[PDB]
Amino acid sequence: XCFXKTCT
Amino acid sequence: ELDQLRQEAEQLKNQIRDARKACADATLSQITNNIDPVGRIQMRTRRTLRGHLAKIYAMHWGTDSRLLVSASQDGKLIIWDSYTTNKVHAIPLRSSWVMTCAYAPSGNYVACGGLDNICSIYNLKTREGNVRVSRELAGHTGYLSCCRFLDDNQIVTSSGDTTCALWDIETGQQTTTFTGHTGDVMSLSLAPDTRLFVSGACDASAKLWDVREGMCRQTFTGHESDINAICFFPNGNAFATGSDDATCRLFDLRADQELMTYSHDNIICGITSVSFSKSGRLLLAGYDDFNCNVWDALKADRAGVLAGHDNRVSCLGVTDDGMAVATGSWDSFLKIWN
Amino acid sequence: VQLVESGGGLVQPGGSRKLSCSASGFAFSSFGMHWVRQAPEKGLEWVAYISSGSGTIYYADTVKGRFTISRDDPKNTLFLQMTSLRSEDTAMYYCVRSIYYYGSSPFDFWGQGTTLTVSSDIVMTQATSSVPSVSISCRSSKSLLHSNGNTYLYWFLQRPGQSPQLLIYRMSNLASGVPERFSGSGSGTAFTLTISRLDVGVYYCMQHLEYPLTFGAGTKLE
Amino acid sequence: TVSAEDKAAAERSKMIDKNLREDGEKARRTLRLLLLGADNSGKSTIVKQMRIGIFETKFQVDKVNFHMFDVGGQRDERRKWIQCFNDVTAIIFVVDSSDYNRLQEALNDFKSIWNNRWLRTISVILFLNKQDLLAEKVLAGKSKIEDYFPEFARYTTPEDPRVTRAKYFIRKEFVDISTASGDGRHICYPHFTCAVDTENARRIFNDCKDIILQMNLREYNLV
Amino acid sequence: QARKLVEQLKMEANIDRIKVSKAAADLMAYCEAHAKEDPLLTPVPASENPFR
Amino acid sequence: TSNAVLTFIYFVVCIIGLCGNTLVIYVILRYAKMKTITNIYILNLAIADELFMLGLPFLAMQVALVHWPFGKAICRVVMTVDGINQFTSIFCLTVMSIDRYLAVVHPIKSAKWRRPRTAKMITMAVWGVSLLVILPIMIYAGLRSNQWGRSSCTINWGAWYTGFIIYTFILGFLVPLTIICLCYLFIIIKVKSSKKSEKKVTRMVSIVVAVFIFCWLPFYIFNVSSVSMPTPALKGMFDFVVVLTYANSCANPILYAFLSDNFKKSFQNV
Repeated sequence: XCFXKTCT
Repeated sequence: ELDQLRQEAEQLKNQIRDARKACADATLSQITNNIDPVGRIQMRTRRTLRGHLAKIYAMHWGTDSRLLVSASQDGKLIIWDSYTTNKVHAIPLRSSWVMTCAYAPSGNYVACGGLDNICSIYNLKTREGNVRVSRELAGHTGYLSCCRFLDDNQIVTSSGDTTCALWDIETGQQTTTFTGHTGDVMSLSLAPDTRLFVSGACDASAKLWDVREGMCRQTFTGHESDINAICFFPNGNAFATGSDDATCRLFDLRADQELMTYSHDNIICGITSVSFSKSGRLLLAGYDDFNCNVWDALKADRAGVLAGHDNRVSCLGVTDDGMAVATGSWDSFLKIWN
Repeated sequence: VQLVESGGGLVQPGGSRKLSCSASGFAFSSFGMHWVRQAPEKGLEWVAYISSGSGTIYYADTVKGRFTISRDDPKNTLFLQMTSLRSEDTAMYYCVRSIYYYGSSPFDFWGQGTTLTVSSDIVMTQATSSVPSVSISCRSSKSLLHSNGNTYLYWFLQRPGQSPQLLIYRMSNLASGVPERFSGSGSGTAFTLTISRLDVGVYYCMQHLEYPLTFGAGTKLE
Repeated sequence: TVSAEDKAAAERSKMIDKNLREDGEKARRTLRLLLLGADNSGKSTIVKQMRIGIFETKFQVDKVNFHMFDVGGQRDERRKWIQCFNDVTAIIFVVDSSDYNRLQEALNDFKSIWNNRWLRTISVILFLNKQDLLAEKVLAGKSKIEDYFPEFARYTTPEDPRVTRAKYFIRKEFVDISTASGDGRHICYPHFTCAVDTENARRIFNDCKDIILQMNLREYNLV
Repeated sequence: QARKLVEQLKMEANIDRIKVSKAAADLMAYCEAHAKEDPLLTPVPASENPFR
Repeated sequence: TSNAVLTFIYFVVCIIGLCGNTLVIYVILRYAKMKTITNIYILNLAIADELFMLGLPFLAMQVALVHWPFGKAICRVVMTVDGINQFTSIFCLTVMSIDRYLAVVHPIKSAKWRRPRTAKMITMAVWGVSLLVILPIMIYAGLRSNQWGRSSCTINWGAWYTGFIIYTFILGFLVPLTIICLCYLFIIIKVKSSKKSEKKVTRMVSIVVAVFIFCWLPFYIFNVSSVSMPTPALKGMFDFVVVLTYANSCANPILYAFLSDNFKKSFQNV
């Protein structure tokens, strides 16, 4: 899905 | 008995008033209206001296116009250099309440005093590189307000018990005492030749005194409230006085009459200190409105204003050479203006 | 005011020794101290200087790395340690005091010395080796004048069997206890001392503009 | 550019500057108080009880150091030298309630002090002495209050009812002056004490704590 | 104390007075004579100024 | 379409934050003279907030162009500075509240501990602690491809990521919120123990805590939901969440400085 401060 | 004396006094007062009215010829403003105005004058700060932790109550310039002293309520007395802004001497004090300081014309002793009722004299030119108390003078019932030097071995002292005294350092006893004031006195001014001196008090009066004879030559009264500062004309023929009623006044000796008033309807706070310059065109006066003003000595018009402090001004001074002036306030800072 | 030095002794070359001095009668933390040595058959030469509060230490160029100077304020003592003794390091030692601020008169006092036996810069110029109203001239390689308005030169008198004193600083100011007959004058690279109503001894020129301090050659009045 | 002489002068100046900054902390710790009042009042008695030319007293409570100053003279014309005391924490004002003839002077003095121009931030602690003598004079019955203050007869109360009614009348009379134009900048503390009390220091400590708390909380703008 | 007061007033009464116009002229003349030596109202070049 | 709105939001919030923080820093540095203790903490927080907003345009471009063209050496320091600032702001807020507590609760005895030297010394401690805490964020920063065919850079490379999220959640909420709330509760108790000031102080504490919670909670909620369990709606929601993350920096200086009385008078001087 998404991680940290951005999405894949 | 008493009624006859009162009638005689009233007759004398009426005769004096009639003579004063007869001696008046014309207004000074009309005579001096011909002189061209100096114009707008602007000045800017050059140096700011710092290092105190409380308010300031005194200041006095040196004779060479390079050194000065400063006194505060933290219990310290500091000697400062002008150009380089270095410190030379710092002196602790026995009492923490101080209202005046004095610098000698020779350059060897300093004088301090305040609420303790003793005037202390300190000697700077000693061996082992230390400053020690030279002498202590006691014998006043009230607190001290002002004190100047006549020479290396004389001093004049003014206190709050409506008296003044002349002291000799070596003997230590009042050689002469001046009395005749109804209310407590505040300031004290000294003539260039050290033959006469003038004083003012809280009863809205000024008195002239002779050092040799110790008698009141003349008395003046034209104010309504306390008198806070006094200055002396360079020539030696006039006074400028400031009072709590926000108006400044000019007085003369030979004519025994007032000449001019310095006032404006847009200022209400009191006046705390006054001074002249070398030529005599300018009159510098500080107020309680956080700023100082300069007035024309002849045309009586506003010329310039000085601002930069955050509290009331307490003292100001002008050098003998006339190069620069100095001001201090309750901000714990000193500012040198050019 | 007392400066008493008592220490050291004759030791073999390659050894070491310690020198100490004590002061009494004046404040010690206020002043700055100088160590200066004189050969038996020569003039004076500055050795070392320590400031108030031990802020800065200055050693001579020709003896750097072989001497150490320090002091203790509660004990009111000034000492030095000597290393790598040699034959040429035999000279009498003096300690002097000074204070620096506006209007001060440094190099005020000189103490007694102890004899030790061992088993670019500005160059001064004197008038002559010796000269039997008297005027004495002095010259320098570079003018001793600064932009701030001060010029630096001191006049030192040496008396037989007595320590040197101070007479004139800045060739316009009389030291304490000096009779009014002495006077000095001069300008850029030309200095003059004048005495009237004649006191014999040796008079020294001194330069203080830069850190490496050079004394005068030595002129004697007979 | 700069000679060695100027370097030595600057070094001396820096070493002079260090000591003033170091020394200021030792003096910035203690607390200061002013003492004011009239004659025929127990200033000396309370001063001696707390302890066990200007005159000063120092004492220690709970590792907190207090200084007390007082000035005597000038024939009750103090308009000049009050301006010096513009930074003290508190002024202690003490009065005798036993005498019924001199109370108007006390009210006049309190009104004069409370409305000074320079003293617009300093707060006052009010002390009332001679409580037992007041009770004895009331119990005697030969002393009348309605003569001096006619309103006392018509007043209604909100060991003896008479002494308490008189005490509260006096307290209201003194306090009512302060609340006219207080503006919330400074407040008043009324207390009752006798000549043999011993717990004054705790009251002073608590009132100083409250004064400092209010000043600080106003500084941080939580109101 | 009335006798001392009236004696002092009589002593101070004996005085010599001067015309207002003459005194004003004297101050004006003195202020005009030395007007060249005042550094406050005539700005000076940076060379002479020590504080600049 | 939504990307344009997101970019507009980024630009607007960046402009507002920069303007406010610049005004505060200039006013504080010019006329205030930093006489009181509070100005030190206010200055520190304002500088941290100002430096936080520097990296906003980079992320705006990254979300707009759906690709990262700057390179590899840029976003490493980008996330480094973001990690520094994101933590120094919170730590400064916590320490300022801690200082606020002692002054009111213990008036007399706190005077010895509160001196300008200690306040000056404590400023660097938070920066150092933040750097030490975020040390591992920049040691494993790399790149990763995307579905659309572009490479974007991300953070340190099964349950290790969940442990990292738990660690950040603990260090971001467990300590700060409770230590902020307990101090204000004790302040209320003390002031009430000794009739309109209570309303004002309660309103202040309530609004502060509400703003903090509303700004910070949804980000961690969404991250936890993602880690526990592929449509454009999820991407849009995440973008709006990371936009909302930045409102605290914009809103803080107004709420702590402008509403304060002993800040307007000097502001009236210039």
